[PDB]
Amino acid sequence: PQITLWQRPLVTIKIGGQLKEALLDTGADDTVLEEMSLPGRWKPKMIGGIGGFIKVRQYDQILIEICGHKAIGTVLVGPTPVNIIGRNLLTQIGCTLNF
Amino acid sequence: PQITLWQRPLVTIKIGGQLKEALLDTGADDTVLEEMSLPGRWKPKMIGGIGGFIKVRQYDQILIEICGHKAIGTVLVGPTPVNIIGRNLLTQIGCTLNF
Ligand SMILES: CC[C@H](C)[C@H](NC(=O)[C@H](OCc1ccccc1)[C@H](O)[C@@H](O)[C@@H](OCc1ccccc1)C(=O)N[C@H](C(=O)NC)[C@@H](C)CC)C(=O)NC
Repeated sequence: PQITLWQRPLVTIKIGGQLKEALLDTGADDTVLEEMSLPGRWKPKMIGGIGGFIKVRQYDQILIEICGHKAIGTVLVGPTPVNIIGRNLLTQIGCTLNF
Repeated sequence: PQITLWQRPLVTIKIGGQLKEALLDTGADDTVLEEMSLPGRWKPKMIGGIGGFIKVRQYDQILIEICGHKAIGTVLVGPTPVNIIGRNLLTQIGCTLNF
């Protein structure tokens, strides 16, 4: 589809059998979701944005469905105020910026 | 043009007669640039991101050229890690997300 930017580009995602709302973020290198449980082993990681850094847990090879499109990649979980779909996953669904 | 996201969507912008590099960020409501000198009076604003909030100076009706497209709008200046072109200006140049 074609998403305009008059409003925040929020979409529905499916992860771990759960439905959630997330922001398509071209400014994010990584994908980070609010605190939740995921299977497998995780590694600690510090990610920084506007405001500073936060500590998150890194899970690899996680399957996520974005607007019906399946994608696989690293998903970080932590105290983020909003679920963010970053470039590592946006590329897998063929997302591009156009103007 | 069409910009893929395998790399950060960095573009060249022109403001105050100077060239700078900035990130096309669909996850940002506002446009924030690194510390610099702009004309006129400014108003205060607090903006929040991943690691918390930062204080910035708000300037209105600022001329900024993005990839050759001229836009005139609100620009924030503060301790941001990178120059960010947010939705307020992305809509002015007709930018959309597609997949
Ligand atoms: C998952 C974050 C990721 C690890 C990080 N990227 C960023 O922080 C991006 O910023 C560019 C950036 C790029 C590189 C280093 C630092 C900063 C991002 O798109 C922000 O812009 C945007 O974050 C999503 C968000 C939306 C609403 C509320 C809170 C957060 C955000 O903070 N939006 C604010 C917002 O819209 N708040 C409502 C806005 C005012 C900031 C200009 C990164 O890639 N680090 C290397």
